[PDB]
Amino acid sequence: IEIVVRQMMKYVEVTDPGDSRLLEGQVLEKWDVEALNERLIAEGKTPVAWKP
Amino acid sequence: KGEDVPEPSVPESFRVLVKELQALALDVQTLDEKDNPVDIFEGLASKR
Amino acid sequence: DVPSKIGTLLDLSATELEQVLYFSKYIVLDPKGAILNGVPVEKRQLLTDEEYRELRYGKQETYPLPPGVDALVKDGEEVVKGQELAPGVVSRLDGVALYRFPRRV
Amino acid sequence: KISTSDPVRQYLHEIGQVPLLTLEEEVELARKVEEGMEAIKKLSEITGLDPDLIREVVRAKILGSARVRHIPGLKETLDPKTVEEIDQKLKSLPKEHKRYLHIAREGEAARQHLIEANLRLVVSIAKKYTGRGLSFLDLIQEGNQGLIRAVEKFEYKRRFKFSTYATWWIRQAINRAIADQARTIRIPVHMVETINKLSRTARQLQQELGREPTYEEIAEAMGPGWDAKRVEETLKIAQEPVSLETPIGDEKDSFYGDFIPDEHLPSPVDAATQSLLSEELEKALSKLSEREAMVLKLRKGLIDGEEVGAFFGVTRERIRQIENKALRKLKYHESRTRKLRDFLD
Amino acid sequence: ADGGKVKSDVYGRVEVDLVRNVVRVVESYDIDARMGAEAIQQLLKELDLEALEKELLEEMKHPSRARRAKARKRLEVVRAFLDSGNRPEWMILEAVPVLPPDLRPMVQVDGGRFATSDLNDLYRRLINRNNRLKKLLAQGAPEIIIRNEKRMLQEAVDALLDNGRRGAPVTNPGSDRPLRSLTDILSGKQGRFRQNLLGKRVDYSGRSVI
Repeated sequence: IEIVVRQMMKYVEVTDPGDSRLLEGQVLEKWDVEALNERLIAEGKTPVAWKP
Repeated sequence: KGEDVPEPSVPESFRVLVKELQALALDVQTLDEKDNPVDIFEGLASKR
Repeated sequence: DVPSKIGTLLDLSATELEQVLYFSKYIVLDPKGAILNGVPVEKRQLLTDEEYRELRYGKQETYPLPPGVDALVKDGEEVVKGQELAPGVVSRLDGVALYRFPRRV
Repeated sequence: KISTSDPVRQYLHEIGQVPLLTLEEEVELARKVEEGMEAIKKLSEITGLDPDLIREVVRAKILGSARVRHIPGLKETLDPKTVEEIDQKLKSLPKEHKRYLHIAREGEAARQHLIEANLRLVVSIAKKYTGRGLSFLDLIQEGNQGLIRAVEKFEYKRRFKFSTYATWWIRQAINRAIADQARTIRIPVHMVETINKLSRTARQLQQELGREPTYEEIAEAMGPGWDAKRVEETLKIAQEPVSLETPIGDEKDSFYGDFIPDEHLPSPVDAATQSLLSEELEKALSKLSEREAMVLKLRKGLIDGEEVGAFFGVTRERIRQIENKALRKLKYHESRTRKLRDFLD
Repeated sequence: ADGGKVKSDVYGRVEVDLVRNVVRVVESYDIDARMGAEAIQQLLKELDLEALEKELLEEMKHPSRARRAKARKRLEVVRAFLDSGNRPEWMILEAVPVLPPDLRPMVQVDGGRFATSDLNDLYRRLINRNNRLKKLLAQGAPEIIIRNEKRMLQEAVDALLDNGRRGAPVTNPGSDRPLRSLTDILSGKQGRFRQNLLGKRVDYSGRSVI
């Protein structure tokens, strides 16, 4: 019941954009991806502020 | 003849789907590594 | 489809403009249209069958043809060929024909 | 919103706006429709441009621009240069000649209204050939296909009114439209009729006996060349095709289709046969003297299975000669090593 | 130009009367008025997403929540298009593909009885129409008939892609059953999909009491 559960949460809303406009609702980690390549590699951080 | 079984060809349900889908404006292509075609209906869809 | 993708991309009545222009002739003024319906050309706004007709063939096209024989027939010929009949002309015989529309006869 | 109420409303309005006078205006537009052809046939007698051209460039000048000649039909005619240059030749025509064009135009114009008017007449008839297999709007549609067809044929000089002349044509249209588009499978008009009588007699047959007639009774009643063989043959074609998809047995998820097997395909125990046949036949096909074997391998085998036109240039005698001896010599070495005995096929 | 389509100065309709030199001049102009998929197809062709995208970028972030809210659901789609996708002029139809033959059979049933899928008729439907459209456009036709047929042409085009969306057509009486449309065959709308995951049949399987 912990597996299936996280699959109910694997979704995060958007508010502070960069690539594509706000309220988008996207996979939690896919955002751990863009955020990670924007402040780590391709500088000029665009801290995507998401909501659980 | 006694040899392993040939790996699966494409599923008629699939194919029947792809064509049953193109039946509508839409277009369902299948891609490889690089976003470039792969021919599921082998040969047949080539014209004439 | 609920999200009208041709109604979204095209800021046309999401589901009512198309719905009224697709399956019939409730015409949308595509390119120009110089002339006015009191107002200039509605670049991307539609008009009625009746109003489109008022454009093409100009404002009026009425065919009030007379009754009896020697009646209105004399008020016509005498006041029809060339006479710039103003709006609301008063033909004088059976009842009162009403030439309520402009310039020529 | 729900069709037809509009398509009927669409002309009830226009018609309702211009119901052309029973005689006068029908005559008006009538006259102004013949002098059209007259004109055009004469223009052609001067322009050299085929009647089609003169007739096609006068329509595109009145009803629709380049747009009309581009989409409905591809670009054989240049939107600009072609049409414009054709009309350019009509203005160059002297007073006497430019005279007809001015007519040709107003005429086609006349053909417009006249047709638009009688669009109420269409639906009237159409209101009866309803149940057959043609949509109501469809019915109307092929119905107009006879009305505008009238416009070419009418002869205002012959005093008979128009409305009634269109009647025939119109009804003719709907009828062909019924014999053509009403079914999935096409049958000739000849058989079409041959089907009504064959169904019309069954009627008087249901009338008495009580026994839904044997193909003997119905055959008698009909007439001359009608044999019991025919009726059983003529009715199978009558019945309308059945849906490949239909609730089968205990109507549930089970779709009628899975019930029909396949054939073109070699069900495994057939492909498995080719691989043995083909590999074995070809094998024995290698222990033979090239010639006859090949010409008969390629004759029955290759193109299409005439001992004469058989071998290249040698006569029939050496054909049969090595034939029956080789073939048979073939049969008795195979019978030995029993490869082909067990009739694979 | 003679009696008819004759665009003059600001007024563009000329009727002739060779009686007395009366070059009639009714007053309408080049008011491009179109209806049907045409105007749509046109309106889409003349689009340049890059412009409308940036326009909404402004339209979005600044105006009040009101007209900026829609502006976003509007930019979302535009972007998808503008992305690595396929430029959005193709949402319209001017050429309908055609499902294969053996995938919509014309079978032998019980002697005279033939077997044919529910889509071959949703096609003949079209075909006939589309043609009919063409003949009448040649035949030379009054207006109220072109549209009316054009209309009917629309119907059928949906009716084949996907039925009941606007209305439910039916093989001539006997079966008030809808004709199996395309996506229908896709979604298994008539208890087909379910069955598809309700199973398929193994080649070397068996059963029996335990």
